[PDB]
Amino acid sequence: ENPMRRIRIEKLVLNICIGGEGDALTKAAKVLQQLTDQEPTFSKSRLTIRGFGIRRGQKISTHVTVRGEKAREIIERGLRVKNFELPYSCFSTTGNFGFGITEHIDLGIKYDPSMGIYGMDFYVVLSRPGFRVNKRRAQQQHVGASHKITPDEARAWVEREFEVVY
Amino acid sequence: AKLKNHTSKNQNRKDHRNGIKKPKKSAYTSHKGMCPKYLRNLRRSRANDPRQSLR
Amino acid sequence: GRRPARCYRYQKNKPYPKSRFCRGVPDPKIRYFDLGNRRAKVNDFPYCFHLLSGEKEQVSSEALEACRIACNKYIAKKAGKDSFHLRIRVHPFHVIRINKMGMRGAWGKPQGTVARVSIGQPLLSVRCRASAKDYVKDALRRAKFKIPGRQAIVESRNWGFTEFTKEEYEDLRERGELQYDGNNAHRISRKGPLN
Amino acid sequence: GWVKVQKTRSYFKRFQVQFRRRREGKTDYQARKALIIQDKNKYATPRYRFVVRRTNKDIICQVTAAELTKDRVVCAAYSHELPRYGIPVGLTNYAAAYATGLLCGRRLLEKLSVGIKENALAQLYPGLDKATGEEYHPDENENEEVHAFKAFLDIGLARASTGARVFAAMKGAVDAGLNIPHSMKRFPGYSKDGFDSSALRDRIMGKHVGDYMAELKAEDEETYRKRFSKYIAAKVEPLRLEAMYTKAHAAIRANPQAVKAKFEIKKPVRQARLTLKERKERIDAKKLEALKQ
Amino acid sequence: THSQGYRCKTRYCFARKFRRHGMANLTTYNRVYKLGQYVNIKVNGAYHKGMPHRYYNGRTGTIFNIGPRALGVQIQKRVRGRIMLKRINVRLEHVHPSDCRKNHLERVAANDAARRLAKETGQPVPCLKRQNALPRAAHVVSIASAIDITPLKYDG
RNA sequence: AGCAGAGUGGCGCAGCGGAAGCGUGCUGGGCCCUCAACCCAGAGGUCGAUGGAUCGAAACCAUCCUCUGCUACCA
RNA sequence: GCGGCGCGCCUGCUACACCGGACCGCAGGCGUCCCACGGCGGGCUCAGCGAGGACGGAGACCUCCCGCGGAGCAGAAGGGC
RNA sequence: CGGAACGGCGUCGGCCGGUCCCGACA
RNA sequence: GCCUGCCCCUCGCCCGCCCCCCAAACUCCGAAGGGCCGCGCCGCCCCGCCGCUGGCCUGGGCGGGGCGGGCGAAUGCGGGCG
RNA sequence: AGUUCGGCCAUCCUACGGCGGAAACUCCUUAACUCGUUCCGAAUUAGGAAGAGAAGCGCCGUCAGGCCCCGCCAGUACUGCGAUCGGAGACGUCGUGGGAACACGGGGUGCCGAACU
Repeated sequence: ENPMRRIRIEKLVLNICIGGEGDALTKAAKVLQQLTDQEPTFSKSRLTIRGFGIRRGQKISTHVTVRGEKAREIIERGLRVKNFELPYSCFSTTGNFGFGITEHIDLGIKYDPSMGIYGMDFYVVLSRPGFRVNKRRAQQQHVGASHKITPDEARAWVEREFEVVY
Repeated sequence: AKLKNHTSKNQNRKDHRNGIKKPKKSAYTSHKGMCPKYLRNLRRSRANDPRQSLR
Repeated sequence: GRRPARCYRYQKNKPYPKSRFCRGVPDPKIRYFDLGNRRAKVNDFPYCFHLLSGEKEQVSSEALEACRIACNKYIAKKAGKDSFHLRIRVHPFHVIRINKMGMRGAWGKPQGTVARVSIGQPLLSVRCRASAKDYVKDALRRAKFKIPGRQAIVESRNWGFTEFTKEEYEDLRERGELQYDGNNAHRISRKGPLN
Repeated sequence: GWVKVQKTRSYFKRFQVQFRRRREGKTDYQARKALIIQDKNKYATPRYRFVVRRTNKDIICQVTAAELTKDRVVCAAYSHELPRYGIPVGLTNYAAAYATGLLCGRRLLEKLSVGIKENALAQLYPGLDKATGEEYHPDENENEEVHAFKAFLDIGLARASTGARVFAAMKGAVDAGLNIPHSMKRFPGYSKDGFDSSALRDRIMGKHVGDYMAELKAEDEETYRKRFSKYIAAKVEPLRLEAMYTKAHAAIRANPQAVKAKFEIKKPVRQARLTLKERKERIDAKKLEALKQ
Repeated sequence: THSQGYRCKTRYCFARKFRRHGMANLTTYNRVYKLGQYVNIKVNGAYHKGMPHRYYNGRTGTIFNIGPRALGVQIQKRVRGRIMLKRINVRLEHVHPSDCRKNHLERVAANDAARRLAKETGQPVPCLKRQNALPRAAHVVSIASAIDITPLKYDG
């Protein structure tokens, strides 16, 4: 029951893979910025594929990493769009989980013709105090199996914090 | 037309006929390729006191 | 027509396999090496007979195919396909070359494939039950005529294809120190995680 | 669903463990080779590096020369000793860094000149008596007969940043009288045009800590108590911050000599490794439990 | 050979060992070197500057020059019937100290130590010359339990 | 010997990393006073087999079978 | 002769564990490309498993996790990292 | 008695078993 | 089984354990066999010299003087140079 | 005991399950500054001290994997040197010297200095 065993959201990543249009990607950046109050980053394409209509190095996506209150405030709005219903399978082996919503209108953004509907995938990463051991530059060592979040431990904390039904 | 391209037979015998000659003794002590600075210091050091042949 | 074969009887060249360097090798004639009831348990098929090789020679895939067909039919006709499991131990990995017809640019293009063998190397081995035990020696003698040089058929002390001799296998099976793995079996191996 | 194991016996057989201190994450070998290398024409004359290391609650400053099988520490100073010199709290702050750097330099320069008693180190290179945050080089200003002890900064896995605590400790050592090569770019007050002495002095003499302490007192008193509970306990005021450091820099200069601090060695409970028969006893019994089922 | 570039036939020579890839242990730079010292040259593949040729691998030599970042070594190459001293400049990584004279150096000191006692306690001096094994000696050995051994019958 | 191309509906001949395609035969349906044309449907394929190669191959690649064109240095 | 170019050079092999070894021997390259694909400092981790997350599948993006290099480093090949 | 795979109740010498005074339908 | 149902069986596909036979241009291992080098001059104290080296009184070279010493594998054989 | 800098760089590694912290180390705790982020106080930089053994860490376990050592493998496989040795050859012997490897069986599972508390 150590306070250091408490599970907290590490962060929320909201990615919008529009494709090779370019025009839509800037508009998605604007939608992301209004939700998070921080500049989004653009992700280049690794290879080129005609089926996706993308050439290598074309900016093809937009993402933001939000931590703190802004993280769970945004996550709650996304969960409301799915009526607090989660797939159960959505929990990863490492204890993270994701939503994925179609449309930006539901998150409370106001529809405008300049930015058309842009769905995004919400990924929530679940941490605990002491996971810095794997991310520090000096003396980086892997977290212990005990302190790593089991998939079951993730489901239990999200059911307490968000009342979700699987 | 075609003749032998290469042979090594007898070449070792020819080498050992009077050979396996060691490489001088001056070569083992020569100052070729030595550090230009160390050699300057040696000259200055041996140019003072009994070693000095400066007159 | 595949040449006389006295041309490629001895291992006179360093092993030349099919590789990135050796391309266009004609496919080996023998593709079926496990024949008979190749799925029978280790406790079935107790006796073994081995055709050994008395020479360090190269046998051709054509020869290896001709022998397996001859040996399989005799023991299947005399007894049953179910009675025995015949393994052609040698596989054709060397790729023989032919210089088509002077000595300029003589490097030959692949003509086929041969199996490099040695002295005492089993070439054909049969695991058999009692119904076919007598017939196996005759069947491997039929195969001896398709193989170049002198070969010998001998009965094997080792149970089936395992390394346990029939005496070791019987004792271990009685004390439950033998774990079955299918065609073959191994010792109980007391090591590793206890769980 | 049926995965292939990444760590097979092959991966464990072909694996080459890195150097113990690189596996630990404590040592950057590429950086240390450069500091360690001396021309072979200079033979075994000792080369010295100034290691400055910041823990969560400490600033460890050491001058070490690398022998063949070990590293010999010529002189060490730790911020833990600053209370003796009059710095009660803020022992991991920029001001503490400078103090530990001055202590390291003064402790070493005295330790070099202990019995010479003629023209040696501490008398020859007294350093900046007043801790102004001005560029000072003990070397270059004057180096004849006796020369300034020369050391090179080892920052370890710490990032080199403007106003970094590792740079401040080096400034303290230079101010003690140690030749540490520096350019002042990564120092508060560097402008492409030229250094502003006051900006370095302000961080060296507290300032930003004191300003924050007074800002919290001015507005959030509850936060003020939480942020600076030890400072309030030690009765360290925000205006008085510069003065305590000024007295401490005199205290470190006057008596830099190390005084051994006593402690007691207590081992923890420490469990015992079992004997082979003890291991065999457990194994045979564990198998018997499986037999009993 | 139809191609003879600087690093030909060096596939297994200049390759690193099984688990010994990576940077050099810092002792290679730290080890002190003196003029006239015996040095064994073993090329390390990772470091590419100052690399001795594959011929110089495996050759003991003496340090003619101790210079910044580099040791000059005199090794004797037998070209035809003449052995020639070749002076090579090798960087620290591809040179190592040699124990060639260590047995002589050990013997010189041991010979003096016995001699020092011969000057003082126990004045007679033991022979201080290496003897090449010598032809055994006499001795009585108890046959007592001697196992009678017979050639064993052929199995196969 | 060795060299190139192909092998796909019954006949042809395309395709060529995501179907099998068009003509003919081949019936049917139109079309007219009837017939010829013509139009439009319907159907037709181990794509010569095999192995590889792929999420997937008629295709691409190896092996092989078959055809079909090219072939021997005066002294 | 025709046809090739071991006619200058390079990698692995032939080559028989120092070095040296022959062939119109084997499997291949070179005659260029880059003011950045260079120098240097900092930071970083690669290819991927596996599990997740609107469209989204074989396939693009985003996460953790474990990752001795299984990636990359202009082009042959072998080392090297 | 250049020479092979293969044959030989030619003749001496082995190796490993069975039937053997329980004398090898009575 | 039945509107259907993946409500389900059977091999392939993945994963593990085995197992037959391999490599001039594969190697974790690794011979025989070769290669290079050493096998006489030490140790001790003191003293000089250097644009060299360095926090230094540090070295590192190059010499000199004392103080004790001692020729320290086998075999054969005088070597070198123009 | 524990830290900082080291030496050789797995007997030191990896997985999992335990145990223990007085101090130390760490996690931790906040951005007024200083610096920082293809976005992000994640890292990093500054400033702390409300917490904590939960991890990292230090010990201990496991018929664990790997790694280390020693047997055995095996005088085997190969091979140096002699053979008017055998064999049609292929290859093999015999004198005379060297001598592996894979498995397999057992046992292990970091140590060394400088400073400091």
